[PDB]
Amino acid sequence: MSIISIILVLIFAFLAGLEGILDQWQFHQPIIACSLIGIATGHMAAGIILGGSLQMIALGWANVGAAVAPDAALASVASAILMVQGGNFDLTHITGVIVPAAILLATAGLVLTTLVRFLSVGIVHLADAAAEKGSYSGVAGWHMFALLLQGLRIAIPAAIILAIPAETVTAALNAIPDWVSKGLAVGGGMVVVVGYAMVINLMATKELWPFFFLGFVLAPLSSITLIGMGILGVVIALIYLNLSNTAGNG
Amino acid sequence: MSIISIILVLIFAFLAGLEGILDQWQFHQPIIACSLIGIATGHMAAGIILGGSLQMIALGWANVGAAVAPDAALASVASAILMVQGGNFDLTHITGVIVPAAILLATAGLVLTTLVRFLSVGIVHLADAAAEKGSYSGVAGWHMFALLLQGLRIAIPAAIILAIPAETVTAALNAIPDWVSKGLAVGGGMVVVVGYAMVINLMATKELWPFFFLGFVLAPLSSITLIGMGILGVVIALIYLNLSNTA
Amino acid sequence: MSIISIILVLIFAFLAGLEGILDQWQFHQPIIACSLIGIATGHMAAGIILGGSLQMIALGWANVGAAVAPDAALASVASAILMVQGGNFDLTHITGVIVPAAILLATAGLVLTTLVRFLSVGIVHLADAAAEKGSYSGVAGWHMFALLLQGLRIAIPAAIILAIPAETVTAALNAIPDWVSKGLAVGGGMVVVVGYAMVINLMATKELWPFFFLGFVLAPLSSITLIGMGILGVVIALIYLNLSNTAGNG
Amino acid sequence: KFSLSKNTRLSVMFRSMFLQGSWNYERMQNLGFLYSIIPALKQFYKPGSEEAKEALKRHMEFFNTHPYVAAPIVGVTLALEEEIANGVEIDEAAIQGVKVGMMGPLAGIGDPVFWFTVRPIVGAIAASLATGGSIIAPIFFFVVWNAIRIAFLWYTQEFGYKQGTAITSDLGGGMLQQITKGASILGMFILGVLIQRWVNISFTGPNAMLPSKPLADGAYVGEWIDKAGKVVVQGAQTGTTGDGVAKFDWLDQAGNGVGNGVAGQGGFAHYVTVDQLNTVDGSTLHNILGQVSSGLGLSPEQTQSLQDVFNSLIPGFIALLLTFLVLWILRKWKNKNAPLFIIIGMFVLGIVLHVAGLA
Amino acid sequence: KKFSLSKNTRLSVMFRSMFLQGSWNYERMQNLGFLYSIIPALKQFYKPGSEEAKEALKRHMEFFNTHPYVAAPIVGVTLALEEEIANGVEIDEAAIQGVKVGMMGPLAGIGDPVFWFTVRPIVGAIAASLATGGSIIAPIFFFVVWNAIRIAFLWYTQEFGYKQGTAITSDLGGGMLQQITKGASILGMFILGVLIQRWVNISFTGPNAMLPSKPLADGAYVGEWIDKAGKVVVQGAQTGTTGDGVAKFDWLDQAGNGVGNGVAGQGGFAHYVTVDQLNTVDGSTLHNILGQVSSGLGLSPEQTQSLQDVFNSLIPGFIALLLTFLVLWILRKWKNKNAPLFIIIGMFVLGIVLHVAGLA
Amino acid sequence: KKFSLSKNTRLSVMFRSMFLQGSWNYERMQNLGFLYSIIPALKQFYKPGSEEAKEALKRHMEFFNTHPYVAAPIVGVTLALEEEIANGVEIDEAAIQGVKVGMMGPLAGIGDPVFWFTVRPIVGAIAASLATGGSIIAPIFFFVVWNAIRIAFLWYTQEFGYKQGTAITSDLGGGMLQQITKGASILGMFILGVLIQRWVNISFTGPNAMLPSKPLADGAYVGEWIDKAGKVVVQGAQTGTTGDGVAKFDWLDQAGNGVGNGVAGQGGFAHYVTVDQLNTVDGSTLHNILGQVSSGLGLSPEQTQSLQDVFNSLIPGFIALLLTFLVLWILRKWKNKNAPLFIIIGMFVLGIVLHVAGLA
Amino acid sequence: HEYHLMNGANGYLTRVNGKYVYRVTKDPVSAVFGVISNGWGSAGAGFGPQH
Ligand SMILES: OC[C@H]1O[C@H](O)[C@@H](O)[C@@H](O)[C@@H]1O
Ligand SMILES: OC[C@H]1O[C@H](O)[C@@H](O)[C@@H](O)[C@@H]1O
Ligand SMILES: OC[C@H]1O[C@H](O)[C@@H](O)[C@@H](O)[C@@H]1O
Repeated sequence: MSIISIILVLIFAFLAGLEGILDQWQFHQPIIACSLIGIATGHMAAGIILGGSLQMIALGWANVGAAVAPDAALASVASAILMVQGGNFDLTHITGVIVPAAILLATAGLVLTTLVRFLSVGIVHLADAAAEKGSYSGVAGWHMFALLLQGLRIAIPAAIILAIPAETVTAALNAIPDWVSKGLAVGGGMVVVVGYAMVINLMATKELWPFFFLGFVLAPLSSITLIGMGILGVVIALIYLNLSNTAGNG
Repeated sequence: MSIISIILVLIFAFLAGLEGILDQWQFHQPIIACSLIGIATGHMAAGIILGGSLQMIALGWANVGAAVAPDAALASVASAILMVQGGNFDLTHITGVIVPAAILLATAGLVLTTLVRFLSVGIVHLADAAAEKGSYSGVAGWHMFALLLQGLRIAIPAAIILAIPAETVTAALNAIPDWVSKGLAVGGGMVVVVGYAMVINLMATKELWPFFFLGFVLAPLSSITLIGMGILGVVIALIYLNLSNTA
Repeated sequence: MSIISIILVLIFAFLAGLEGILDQWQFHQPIIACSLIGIATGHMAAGIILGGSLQMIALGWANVGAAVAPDAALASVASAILMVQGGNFDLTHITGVIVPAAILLATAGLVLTTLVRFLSVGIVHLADAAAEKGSYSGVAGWHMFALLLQGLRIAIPAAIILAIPAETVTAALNAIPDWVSKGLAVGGGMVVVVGYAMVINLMATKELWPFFFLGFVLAPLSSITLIGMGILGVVIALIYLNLSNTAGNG
Repeated sequence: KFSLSKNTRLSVMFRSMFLQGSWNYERMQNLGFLYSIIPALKQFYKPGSEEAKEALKRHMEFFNTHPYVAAPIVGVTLALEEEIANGVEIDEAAIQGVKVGMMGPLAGIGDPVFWFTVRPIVGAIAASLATGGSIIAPIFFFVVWNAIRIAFLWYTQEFGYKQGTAITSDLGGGMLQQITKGASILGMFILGVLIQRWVNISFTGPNAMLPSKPLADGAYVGEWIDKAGKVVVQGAQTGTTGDGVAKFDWLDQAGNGVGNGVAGQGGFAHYVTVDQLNTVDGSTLHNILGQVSSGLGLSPEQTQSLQDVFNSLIPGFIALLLTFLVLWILRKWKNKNAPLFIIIGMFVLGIVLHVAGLA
Repeated sequence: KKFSLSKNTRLSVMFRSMFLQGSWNYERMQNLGFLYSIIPALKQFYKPGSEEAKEALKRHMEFFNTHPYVAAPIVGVTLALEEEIANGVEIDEAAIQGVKVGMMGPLAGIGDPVFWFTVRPIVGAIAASLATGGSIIAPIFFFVVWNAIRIAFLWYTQEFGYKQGTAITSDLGGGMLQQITKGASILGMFILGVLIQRWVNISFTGPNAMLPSKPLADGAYVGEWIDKAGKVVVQGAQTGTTGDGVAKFDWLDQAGNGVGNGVAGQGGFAHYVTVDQLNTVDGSTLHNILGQVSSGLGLSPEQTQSLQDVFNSLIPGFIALLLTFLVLWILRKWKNKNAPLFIIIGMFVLGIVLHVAGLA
Repeated sequence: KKFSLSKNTRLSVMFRSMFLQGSWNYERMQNLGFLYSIIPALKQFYKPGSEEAKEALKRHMEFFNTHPYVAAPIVGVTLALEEEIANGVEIDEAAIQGVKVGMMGPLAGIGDPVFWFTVRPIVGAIAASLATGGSIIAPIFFFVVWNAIRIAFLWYTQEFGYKQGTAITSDLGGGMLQQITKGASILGMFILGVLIQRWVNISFTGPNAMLPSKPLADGAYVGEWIDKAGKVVVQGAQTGTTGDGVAKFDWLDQAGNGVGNGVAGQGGFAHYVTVDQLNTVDGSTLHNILGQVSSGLGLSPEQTQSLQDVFNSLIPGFIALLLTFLVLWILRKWKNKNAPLFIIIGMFVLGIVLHVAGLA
Repeated sequence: HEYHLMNGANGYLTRVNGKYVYRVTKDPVSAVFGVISNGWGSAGAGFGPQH
C-alpha cells in the first residue's frame, strides 16, 4: 500500500512490541492496537471492531509472577495486518477467521516473547559487567538495547505477514492437525503445576506444609468459590497468628 | 369461627402477656405464640411458617438493664391474629404485609409496656405498704395483681383486634397495592440484617472478628445443618480456648 | 467345584488361619480373605462386597495384653465358604444370614484359639527340652510344628464345612424365616458401632473429645473421600501439635 | 431446728420462676425475690410477727439481676436465712452486703450467654426447622429451652444453697471470662452463618438479565432436525467446499447413512432444541436425558441474572455488604430509636429495588 | 574384629523376625519367636552343640511380650549386643535381658494404639470404602499399602537399631513418644467420628415410621395444567380476584394465545396434575418438565416424610451418635470381659424388633 | 545538609520508572528497571567513576520483581534512603535491601489483582462495549482513563513514599514484618493447595484407558420391562424360587393390576430394556424414568469406569498432587540451570504422547 | 461440549472441521466478574518472598 502507511504500521507495531512487556500505556492491548493500525490503513471501523471483539478475549491476559502472558500484542498486530490485507470486513470474517488466527498468533507470540526474554539474560549480564565499571551510560544503553530488541520481536515479524500475501497465513494456521493441537492443549492444562512449583518451593517448612495439604483436601468442595477459599485462608492465618501471639505475649 | 378458637386465642394471648416480662416459658416468642395461634384458630401450618419467618427478626430482641426490648410478644400475637383473620398465607403475603405490621405493632408494644412498667411503680408501693403490715398474703396478692395487670396489657389488644369483623379487615388487607406488597416481600429478607447486626455489635473484638468470616465462608456447605454448624462452632470454641489457656 | 478350586481354598484358608497369630500380611482380614476366597471360587464381586462389609465389623478386633481377639480369621473364612456354597448373592442375605454367622463363628474361633494357645505351652516345653541339647534345628522345627498346629486349627474346619453336601446346606440356608433374615440384616447394618466403641473407650480425654464431634459434623460432606478425611485428620492433629508446642515454649 | 426439706426447695423454685412481673424503674425485680423467698419465711416465722416484718423489710431493697442466673442467689439467701433463724450473730446487713456486691458480675455473665448466645442459636435452629411448616420446630424449641432453664435453675439453686457464702470464692474472676469468651465466639460464628444463610434478596427480576448470546450449534441440548421430521446424527466429513462449508453425513438412528448435506438452514439437517421436536418417543428421549445429565443448558440462549454472577463471586456478597453498612450506621448514628428507622428505610429499599425490576 | 554380619544376613534376620509370633504362650509370651529371629547370627557365630552356642541359645527363655510390628528395634539391639559379646568384650550377660525388659513396657504401650487402633482403622476403612463399589482395587490396595508400611518400618528401624545400639533409649527417652501418642489419638478420634457418621445406616423408612403426607401445593410439584379434553396451558396474569375468594387466571397454550381464562382448580378451565396420567407428552411439554425438574421441583404430588427424614433434617447420623454414646456408657458401667458379645446379640434382637414392628 | 533532590528530579525519576520493565530476565527479574528509574538521583548524587558511586550502582543489581505500578512507593522510599546516605546518615546497605525485600512480595501480591484483574477488566469491558458501535470514542476513552489512573497512582504514591520515609523503615523493623511474612506465607500455601487441586485438569478419559464394562444388574440402570410385544411391566412381590433354578416374579401392568405372574429373563414373559428401544413411551413411564434418574440410578446399560473415575474414587486431584511432587523433586535435584524450561518442554511432549496414545 | 483447546476470558477455541473457530459464551459483565473472581482467588497465591 502507501509507503507512509507502511512506515506508520511498522512504527505502530514497534510501539506495540515495546508495550507488550512495558505494559504501562497499554499500547499493545488489542482495543487500541487494532484500532490504531486501522487508523493508519484507511478504514477505521475494521480496526475498531477488531480491537473491540479482541479486548473481550484479552481480559485477564496479564503475566503474573513470571507466568508469561498469551502476548496479546502480536495477536492484535498480526490480526489487524491480516484483516487489512484481505478486503473483507463484514463482521463475520472478522470473528470467524481473524479472531482464531489472532489466538494462534498469540500463542506464537507467547513462544517468541519467551525466547526473547530468555535471550535478555545475556544483555543483562553484559549490563552487569558494564556497571561493574560504574558507568550510568553503559547500563542505560544495555537496558535500551534490550528494550529495542524486544520491540523488534514484533517489528520484524509484522512486515513478513504484511508482505507475503493474505491467504498463506490463514491456510497455514488452519492446516495444523489435531495431533499437535490436542497435545499442546493437554500440555497447557498441566503447565501451571510448574509455575506453582517454584512458589511452593520458595516458601516451605514443616510448620507450613500442613496448610498446603489442608487446602488441597478442602478444595473439592465445589460449593465454595475461589474468593471464599481466599477468605478462609485469610481467617485461618489470622486465627493461627492470634494463637501463636497469645503465647508470644507470655 | 367457633368460640373455642376465641377463648383459646384469648388465653394464649394471656400467657404471652405473662412472659412479655416473665420470659421463662417463651410462650411469647413468635415461633411459639404464632404456632399456638395456628393450632388454636384452625390453620396451623401458616402459623409455623411465619413463626419461623419472624424468629430471625426476633433474635437480638432481648431486654437488658432497663432497656426495654421491642416486645416480640405483642407483635407475635397481633400478627398471628391478623393472619388467622386474613385468609392469605402464600408466603408472599406472609412476608409482605404481616411482617411490617408486626414490626409496627412491636414498637407500639414497646411504648405500651413502658407505660405498664411505669405504672408498676405504684403497685409496688402498695405492695411494700402491705409488707409493712407483715402479711405474706398481702405481698403475694400484690405480686400476682401486677402479673395479672400485665397479662391484660396484651390480652385486651388481642380481644380488641378480634372484635372487628372479618370482612372489614380482609378488605383493608385487600386494599394494599400489589407493587408495594411485592416490594415488601422482597425486603422481608432484609429486616433480619439489623437484628443480626445488633448481636454482632454487642460482642466484637479484633481478636474474635475472624470467626464471623470463618462461619460466613463455611456456611454455603448445604450438607451441614444448623445443629451441625452449631456443634462445629462449639468444638472450634473449646479448641481455641484449650490452645489459648495452656500458654 | 473343580479339584483345583478345592486345593486353592484349602491352602488359602490355611494361610488365613496362620495369619490369625503372626498377622503381618493380614491375609486373615475379611476384606482380603473373603475377596481372595471368592477369587479362587468362581464369583468374586459378591465376595469382595462381603469382605468390605465384614471389614468394618472386624474393626477393633486386635488382641491386646494376652486378651485374645474375636479372631476374625475363622469368621471371615467360614462365612465366605458358606456363602460360596450357597447360590444366593442378592446382597441382602450377605448382610442378613452371613454376618451374624460370621459373629457366631468368631466366638467359635476365639474359644478354639484359647485352647490352642493354652496347649501350646506343652510344645514350648518340648521346645526348651530340645534346646537343652544345644541345636537351633530342633527349636526351629518345633516352631514350625507349632505354627502348623495353629494353621490346622482353621484348616480342618474349613475342610469339614466344604465336604458337606451342597443340597443340605442350600436347604438349610433357605429354611430361615424371611422376616428374621431382614431383621438380622438391618441389625447388622448397625453392629459396626460396637466395633468402634472400645476404641473410643480406649482413647478419650477432655482435650480430645471435641475432635470426635468435629469429624462427626464434617463427615456429611460427600465430596471428601475417606483418604481425604485421613489427610484432614493428620493435618488437624499436626497443627494442634505445633500450636501446643509453641504455646508451651511461648 | 428450722431445717428445710426438698419440697420447700421445689416450692421456692416454682415461686422463683416468677422473679419478674413486679418490675419497676427505680427498684426493679424487688417483689419477685420476696415472692420466691416467702415459703421459707412462712416456715420460719408466723405472719404478722415483728421478726417477719423485719425480714420483709430486709428483702425490700434494690435487687436487679438477670432472671435465669438467680438460683445461686436464691440458694445463698435461703442458707443465710436458715442460719439467721437459729440464733447466730451474723450482721443483719450481711445479706445485703453479699447481694449488693455480686449482682454486677452475675448479670454481666448472664446477659450475653443467655440472651445473646443460647436464645439466638436455639431460635434460629427452630425457625430453620419451621421453614417447611412442620410441628417439629416449635416442639424442639419449647422442649430444649425449657429443659435448659429447668436444669440450670435446679442445679444452681443447690449450688448456692449447699455452698453458702463461698459462692463468691467459687466464682471469683477469670474463670467466668472463659465462658464469656466462648459464648461470644460461638454466638458470633453462628451469627455469620445465619448472615450467609438467611438474607435472600435474589436479583433475578424482570430486569437484571444480561443479554443472551445465541451461543452455538450443538453446545446445548437438542437434536438435528432433517427437513420433513425425523432425527439424525452428524457423521463424518466428505470434503469442505470452496465456498467455505463442508458436507457431512446425516446418519439415521439405525446405523445407516442418508442425505449427505450441509448443516444450517438450507442444509438437509440443522440443530434444534427440544421445544420444536415431534414424536420425541424413542432413543431420542434417552439421548436428551443423557445430554441434560451431562450438564447442558436447556435454553438455546444462556441467560445470566445478577444473582447468579454475584454467587459466582461469592454467595452472600450483598448480605455481607448490607451487614457492614448497617453496623457502621449503627456505630455512627448513636440514637435511641434508630433501629426502627433503619428497618423502614430497608423496606423502602426493597420496594424501590422491586419496582425497578432488579429484584 | 571378626564375626560381622552382612546385609543379606540382616534381611534374612528381618524376614524371620517377621515370623516372631506363632509360639503363643500364656506362661511365656512369644518365648522362642525372638530365638527364631536371632537364629542365623548364632548359626554363623558358633556351631550348635558347644557350650557357647548352648548358653547363647539358652539366654532366651524369659517372658517377652511386645507389639509384633515394633519388634525390629529389639532384634537389632540384641544382635548388636551379641556381636560384641562374641567379639571378646566384657559386656554383662544380663544387660541384654535388662534392656529387653525395660524396652517391652513403653514401646508396647505406645505401639498398641498407634498400630492396632490408629493406622489399621484407616487402612481397613479405606479398603472397605473402595470395596463398596464392587471393585477389585480394594483388596489388592489394602495388601499393598499395609505390606509397604510394615516392610518399610521393619527394615528401616531394624537398620537403625543395629547401627545405634543401646542408645535408642536416649533417642526415645521421655516426652517424645507422648507427642506421637497424642497425635495418633487425635487422628483416631477424628476418623472414628467420620466412620460413625458414614457407615452406620439405620434408615427408618419402613412401612411404619412415616409421618402423614401433606397434600403439598398447586404447582410446587412437577406437573402440568390440563383443560378437560387434552392440551396443556400455563397460568397468566391476574384479572382481579372475585368477591367470593377465588381469582380468575389467564390460560395460555404453548403458542402465546390466551383461551378460557378460568379459575385455577378443578371446577375451572384447567387444573394442575402430575405426569402420571399425561398422554402424548411429545412437544414443548417435555421441555417444560425438564426445566421444572432441573429447577429442583419435586416429582411426587404428595410430600411424604419419614422419621429418618426428621433425623436428617436435624443432623445426619444423630441416632448413630445416640447409639454410640449409649454403648460407650454400657461398657463404661457394665464391666464384663464378655460384655461386647452380649451387647451384640441383644442389639441383634433389637434390630429384629424394629423390622417386625415396622420402624426399620 | 545538601543533595536535596527537587520536584523536577523526582518527576524525571518517575518518567524513567515509566520503563521499569523491558529488561525482563528469567533469573534476575525486572532488576535493571530499578537502576534505570533511580539513575537521575544517583547521577545527581555522585559523579561517574567514583568508588562510592561504583558501590551504589552495584548495590541495585539484585532481584526485584513486583507489579510495576506499585513500585513508586518503593522507589520513593529508596530515594529517601539514598539521599540519607549521601549526607552521611548512618544506614547500611543491608537496611535498604531489607526495606526493598519487605514489600517486594506483599505489594506485588496486593497489586496484581487490583490492577491486572480489577481495574483493567472493567476499563477493557467499557472500552469494548463502546467500540462495538464503530466509534473512535472507545480507544481514546480506554487510553485516557487508564493512563490517568496509572499516572495519578504513580505520582502520588511516589511522593507518599518519599515523605514518611525512614518512618516506614522503623515500621518494618518494629517486628510487624515477622508477622506479615508468616501470614502471607500461610495464606499463599493454602491457596496454592486449592489451586493445585482445582486448576490442574489431567482428565484421563480418552478412547483408551477404559476399564472393561460389566453387565451391571437387572434394574440398577434406567429402563423398563418389555413383555413379548409391547406393554411395560413392573416387578411385583416375590413368591419364591422354584427348584429348577428360576424364581417367579410377580408382574404388574402400569395401572395397578396384576398380569402374567412368571419368571424374568429371556425365557420369561418380560425382559429388561433401556430407553433406546421402546417406543410410544407414555406419561407414567416418563414419571418412573425421571423418578429413577432423579434418584441417582445409573444411566448406561454397561457402565464404563474410566481410569479417571478410579483415580477420583481414590482421591480427586491425585494426578495433580503426583505431578506437583515430581516437579518439586526435579527442582530439588539440581539438574543444572534452565531446569524450568526443560520441564515445560518435557511436559508438553508428555501431553502430546498421552493424547496420541489415547490415554488423555 | 467439544474440546476447549484455549479458553479466553469469554468463550473458547475448538478445532471444528479443518477451519479453526472461536465461540463466545459469556456476557461481558459476566466475563469481567469471572476474571475478577479468578484474580482475587489467585491473589491468595504468591504474596511470598519470590526470591
Ligand atoms: O506480580 C509479579 C509481576 O511480575 C512481572 O513484573 C509482571 O508480569 C507483572 O505483571 C507481575 O505482576
Ligand atoms: O442484666 C439485665 C437483666 O436485668 C434486667 O433488670 C431485666 O430487664 C432482665 O430482663 C435483664 O436481662
Ligand atoms: O504388646 C503386646 C502384644 O501382645 C500380643 O502379641 C498381641 O496381642 C499384640 O497385639 C500385643 O500388642
